[PDB]
Amino acid sequence: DKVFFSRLIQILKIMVPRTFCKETGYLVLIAVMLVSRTYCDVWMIQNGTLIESGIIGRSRKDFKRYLLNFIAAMPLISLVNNFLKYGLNELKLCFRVRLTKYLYEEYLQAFTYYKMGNLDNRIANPDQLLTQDVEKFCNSVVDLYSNLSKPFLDIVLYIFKLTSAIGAQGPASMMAYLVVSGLFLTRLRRPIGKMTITEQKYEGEYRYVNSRLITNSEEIAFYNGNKREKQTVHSVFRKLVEHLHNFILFRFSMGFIDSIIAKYLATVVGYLVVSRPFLDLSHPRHLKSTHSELLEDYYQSGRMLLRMSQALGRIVLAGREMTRLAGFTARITELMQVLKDLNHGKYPGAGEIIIADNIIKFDHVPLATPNGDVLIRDLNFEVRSGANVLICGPNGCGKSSLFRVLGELWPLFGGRLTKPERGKLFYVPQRPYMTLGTLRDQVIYPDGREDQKRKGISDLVLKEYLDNVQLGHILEREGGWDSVQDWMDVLSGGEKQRMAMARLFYHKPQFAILDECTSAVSVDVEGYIYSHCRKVGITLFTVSHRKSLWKHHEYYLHMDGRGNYEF
Amino acid sequence: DKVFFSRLIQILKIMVPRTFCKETGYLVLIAVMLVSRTYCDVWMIQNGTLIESGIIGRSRKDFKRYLLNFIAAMPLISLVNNFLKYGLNELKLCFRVRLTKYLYEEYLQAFTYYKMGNLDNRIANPDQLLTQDVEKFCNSVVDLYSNLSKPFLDIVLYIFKLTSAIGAQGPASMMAYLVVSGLFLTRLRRPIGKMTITEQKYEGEYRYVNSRLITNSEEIAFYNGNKREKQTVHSVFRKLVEHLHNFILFRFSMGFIDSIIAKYLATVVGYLVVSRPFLDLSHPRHLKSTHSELLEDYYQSGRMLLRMSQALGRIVLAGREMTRLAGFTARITELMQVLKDLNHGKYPGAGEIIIADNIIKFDHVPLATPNGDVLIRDLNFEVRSGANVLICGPNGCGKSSLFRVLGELWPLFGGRLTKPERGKLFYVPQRPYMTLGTLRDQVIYPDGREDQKRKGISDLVLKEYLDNVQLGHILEREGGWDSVQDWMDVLSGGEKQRMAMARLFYHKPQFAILDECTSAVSVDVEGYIYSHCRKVGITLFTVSHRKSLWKHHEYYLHMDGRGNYEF
Ligand SMILES: CC(C)CCC[C@@H](C)CCC[C@@H](C)CCC[C@@H](C)CC(=O)SCCNC(=O)CCNC(=O)[C@H](O)C(C)(C)COP(=O)(O)OP(=O)(O)OC[C@H]1O[C@@H](n2cnc3c(N)ncnc32)[C@@H](O)[C@H]1OP(=O)(O)O
Ligand SMILES: CC(C)CCC[C@@H](C)CCC[C@@H](C)CCC[C@@H](C)CC(=O)SCCNC(=O)CCNC(=O)[C@H](O)C(C)(C)COP(=O)(O)OP(=O)(O)OC[C@H]1O[C@@H](n2cnc3c(N)ncnc32)[C@@H](O)[C@H]1OP(=O)(O)O
Repeated sequence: DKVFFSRLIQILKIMVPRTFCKETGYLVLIAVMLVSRTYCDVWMIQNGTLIESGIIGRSRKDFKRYLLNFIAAMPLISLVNNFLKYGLNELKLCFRVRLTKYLYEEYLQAFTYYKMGNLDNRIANPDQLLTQDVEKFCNSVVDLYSNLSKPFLDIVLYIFKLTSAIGAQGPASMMAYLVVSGLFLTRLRRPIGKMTITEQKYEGEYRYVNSRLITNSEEIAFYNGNKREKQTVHSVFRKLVEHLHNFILFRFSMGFIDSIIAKYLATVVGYLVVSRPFLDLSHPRHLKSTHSELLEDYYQSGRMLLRMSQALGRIVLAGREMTRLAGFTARITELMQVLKDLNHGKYPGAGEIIIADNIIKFDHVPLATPNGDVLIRDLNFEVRSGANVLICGPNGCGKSSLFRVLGELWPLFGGRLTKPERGKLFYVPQRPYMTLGTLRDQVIYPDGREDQKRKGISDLVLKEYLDNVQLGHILEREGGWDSVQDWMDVLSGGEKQRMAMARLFYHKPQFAILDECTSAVSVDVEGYIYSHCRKVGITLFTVSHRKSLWKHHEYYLHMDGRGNYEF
Repeated sequence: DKVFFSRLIQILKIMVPRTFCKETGYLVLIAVMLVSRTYCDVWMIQNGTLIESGIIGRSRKDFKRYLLNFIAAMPLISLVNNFLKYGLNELKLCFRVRLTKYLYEEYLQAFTYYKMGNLDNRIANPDQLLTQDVEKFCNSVVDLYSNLSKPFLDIVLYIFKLTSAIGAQGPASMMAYLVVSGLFLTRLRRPIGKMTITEQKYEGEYRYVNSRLITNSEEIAFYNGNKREKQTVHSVFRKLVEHLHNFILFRFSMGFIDSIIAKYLATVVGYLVVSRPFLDLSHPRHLKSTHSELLEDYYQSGRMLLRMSQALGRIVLAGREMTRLAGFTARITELMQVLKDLNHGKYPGAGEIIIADNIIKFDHVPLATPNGDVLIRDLNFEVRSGANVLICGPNGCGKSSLFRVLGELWPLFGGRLTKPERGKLFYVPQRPYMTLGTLRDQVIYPDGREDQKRKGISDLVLKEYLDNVQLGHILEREGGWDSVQDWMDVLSGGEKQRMAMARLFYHKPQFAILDECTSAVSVDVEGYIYSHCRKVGITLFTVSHRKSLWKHHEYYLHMDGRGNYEF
């Protein structure tokens, strides 16, 4: 994985912006507590064998002297190991916040929550990539920082310490054995992941014959069915997935061999290397004039060799985890590339859109879907603020395609388009959109709260806007202007359309779409809404099947879904 | 959980039927290798400290004497340790097979795969209750057998051995400290699972505001959208789920306290109790007149106290796992009771069904849906073998209720019914049912090839049956009478209906239902099928919307869907 490091650097520069920040501060703090954690671990090794030497030296003075050193130093030892884990966890959180604040300026920039989900197919689940995969990526880049550099400082320190303690060949025949036996064991157990997938395949298709029996049992039951679908499930279970007995038999024999040359013969090698200074009376540098320092020197060397040996089991596992980290940075870099692709207008684009006021002419503009299939050839019409348009047709596949192009939600396949910008086009579907929040932020949704007051507005004006739609009892009944509850369930039917009309009245757009929305609204207040929009100047694009709504539309556009149209 | 043991006993008698079987044999073998594993663990404790005493006694004779004992005994130690794991795994598999061969005799008895699915509501997913929860239950009843009795034999053995080695108060002040400090730690860390759910709630609703943004982005993008839905997700993240920082701060302080009184102060207590025979120079029974055998006695007592202390951490965890085992035996006993309930008929039954030949009369019998509704007040008609019946109506909700009652798939809501038993009623839906297996078994499905010969039939006759349906080229195209690949994909169209008609011809039932099946079959083939059925005498209950198919039905039944019928 050569490009994995190159891709990981780009993400790292996002999560470590400058050289003076808390993330840089935590990185130094963890590195300081990684070094000081190894010293505390060695100090326990040296002090621990001095409590034990004083116990069996039968001196109460030596036992008290070295037990009190342990008691005095354990508040500091516990501080080091536990403030290192605090620094790791805080770095995981700081990394996640740094990435999220970068993956959400690109995501929610112009229309990218929409284009990346319902206009391209690069990412199947956008949501799972911005909340779930971001958390696991950050939890693995500092996990690899710790799990790789923690059992590496002591590897260097124990090799440096076991040398000049059991000789240079001491922690080298242990390295040779742990590596040679590790490679041989891994090669020997090759058919473990080979028959793990076979078990998973047999498990996966044992649930299939069960699910196929249930979601299809209607026909199996009329004619008897059982005793034939019973032997189908039985054969998949009794015959197919009972290699577990062959899998269990292999794991027993493999376990019998890997528990000898990696668990008991590894210690036999450990005894041999450590015992060289002791079973050699002509050893000048080390023990030659020692009486009970032989005891402390052995268990210091014996405990160091055990920690040096078991640090490889954690540096090997850390390298294995790097493959998972390589998988995560692939999806993050894929998501980052996709977000940067759509932010420039990529996923088409030949046509030009020029922002104009009260001009919506579609002069020589096709109606191609984002794939490219043109369904309307020669759209050419203009309407002005003051004349309504009724859209007619059997709603096949083109009714909900002119609006998407109109709102710039879909690409323009050539031609010149004039229309107001995003803030003036309004679309009201059959079920209106209710916002997660209070009752006040359902009338003023696309506007915020702080910038709502600067428009010279008041809650009384919000009430009278909401009163014009024949809805004044909900405000008092629900709990007030700041009552927070789910408005998709606590509201059902006409009141949603009434609140949508109230929002439209409050915002006062230039053009509005009423696609099969006014279906549970009284006809008198419907005419009132039409008159209000006409007198204030809210042009409406009415889509309806009711024949009585044909008196407030100066123009009329019809789509057949076959290729032609009349205006 | 008093009844949990009572329920677990009933399941155990299923998986341990008699006192002479493999499960009894494995249970004794595991118990034998559980006792002999503790002896091998103690023998390593005693032998291990004799290699170390020989090393630092600087005698090569003692090092070789006790290293060769370790080398000679390590094939047997590994054999004992890995034959226990083999016995556990084999018991897990033998338990799963014993339960499955009991949960599938009750499941596939008469219509219970069908009744439990869409006639009861006790189990929502019966599929993941006979393959997935059965495996995890058996994997936990013997995991509890090992994980509870393994760190209990050594608990008794180490207490018996540490006593008379460091005195009776030795492994009692350690029991007192571990139990008392364990309770204090658990009580102190009460607000860990209390704020774990708060994090999960905040995590779960951070994914909600993301998913609600995606599955609803169509209307959001038509407004300006962002800067209002951007601050909704931001507030759920930046404000709400940063209790992690308060969760991280608590875990640092809580960890700082539990790493002192349970990790470093536990050893300080361990030093104090073990050291009593040594610093007491007047200890008469123990090492009063000994050489430096205090070395071997200390580390034998020191290693035993560490294994005795750490055997409690596994007996505590074993008890915690019992709660999960209590959950599993609830679903297994719930499934077992539902299986036994339906085998007699429960979920109704007022009417009586008496088997007969060629008569399907419905004198004074309603067609009630097995819920609290009735769609036909009283059906009353009879047909004779040889007279086809056409069923009319726009198949709303009553057409697919006469057939279910006819096949005994639904209960009889009073009245007297005469009809042939399960093997003679036939129902062919719009898409026929194809069976996992060869091409031969798609013609003879509810029969087996083993019982296919007892009818005096041959593959030539099967081909002849396949010839009458105007479909004979598929046999030699797919690979013969043994082509295995699934037939819901290779066949797409009228071939499935042709094979269903071939199966109908082969089985020669008394009555058959042709509910909207013949929709991709040429009219000549329809006439041939009807003529062949009339000649042989297979009465047909035809459901069709074609007016031309009205000349070969002596009778005619009409379900208007209002509550009455026309026969
Ligand atoms: C500073 C400079 C001067 C020099 C700097 C140079 C440095 C940086 C070099 C850096 C090298 C690294 C970076 C290179 C890595 C490349 C490699 C990763 C790639 C592969 O392709 S490689 C694939 C498999 N590679 C394995 O590496 C798995 C095996 N990894 C294991 O870690 C063990 O195999 C296991 C833990 C499973 C062993 O089993 P454990 O029992 O679990 O550990 P152990 O058996 O090895 O112990 C050892 C022994 O110490 C002795 N000992 C203990 N206590 C004693 C006592 N009281 N008295 C006397 N002796 C004692 C024994 O008695 C015995 O102790 P026990 O542990 O058995 O009790
Ligand atoms: C046979 C008859 C005569 C009598 C039969 C009677 C029997 C059956 C009675 C049966 C009792 C049972 C059934 C009742 C259970 C009821 C209970 C479950 C209900 C609760 O409501 S209870 C809720 C929490 N209950 C805990 O129980 C958690 C804490 N459970 C732990 O298990 C550990 O706490 C942990 C694993 C965290 C170990 O803690 P750790 O600190 O991580 O290890 P450790 O330190 O404790 O080991 C101990 C020390 O031995 C000394 N020792 C070691 N090496 C030495 C050396 N070389 N020299 C000298 N001394 C040494 C130390 O120095 C040191 O070990 P080292 O740290 O030195 O290595």
